[PDB]
Amino acid sequence: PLAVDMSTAILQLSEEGELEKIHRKWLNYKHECSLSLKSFW
Amino acid sequence: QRGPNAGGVAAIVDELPYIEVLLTNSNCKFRTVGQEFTRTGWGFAFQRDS
Amino acid sequence: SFLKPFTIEMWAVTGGFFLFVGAMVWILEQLITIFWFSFSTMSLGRFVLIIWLFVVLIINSSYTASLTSILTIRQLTS
Repeated sequence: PLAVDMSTAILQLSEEGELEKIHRKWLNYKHECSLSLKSFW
Repeated sequence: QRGPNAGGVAAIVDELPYIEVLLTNSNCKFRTVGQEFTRTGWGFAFQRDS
Repeated sequence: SFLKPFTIEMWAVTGGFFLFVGAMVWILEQLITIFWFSFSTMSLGRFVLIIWLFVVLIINSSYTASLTSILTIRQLTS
C-alpha cells in the first residue's frame, strides 16, 4: 500500500513543479553544440 | 540568437506594443513577419457591473 | 557566392586540369603559348578532344547542379 500514495505523492510533486527544480539542481547540462560543395576523384 | 536549435525558439509571439519596444531596444535584426492575427486592444479591468 | 558551388580545391583542380590537358595538346603539336588556344577552338589528338568534351559536359552539368542545390535550399530552409 505504500506504492499507492507514493504514486499520488509524485503526481502532487509534479503538478507543483518539484521534479524539474530538483532536475535543475543536478542535471542542468545543456552545453550542446548544434553549405554544399564538391569533391571527388 | 540561438535560433530553433540549441534550446532556443523559432519565433516569439507577443502583442504589438511589446514588440515595438523590442525592435528599438535591439538592433535591426528582427522584423514582424506577419500581420496581427487577433486585433483586440487593452483596457482597465473593473469590478463587474461597477 | 559566385564561386561557391565548388570547393576552393576544386577550382584549382579544374583550372589545373585544363592546362595539363592543354599541355597534352603540345605533345600532339607568353605569345608562343597562346598558339595552342588558336588550335583548341573547336588522329589521336581528336580522341583527347572527345574525352575532354565529356569532362566539360560534366563540369557544366554539375556546376548547375550545385548552383541549383544552393538556390533551392536557401529558399526552402526553415
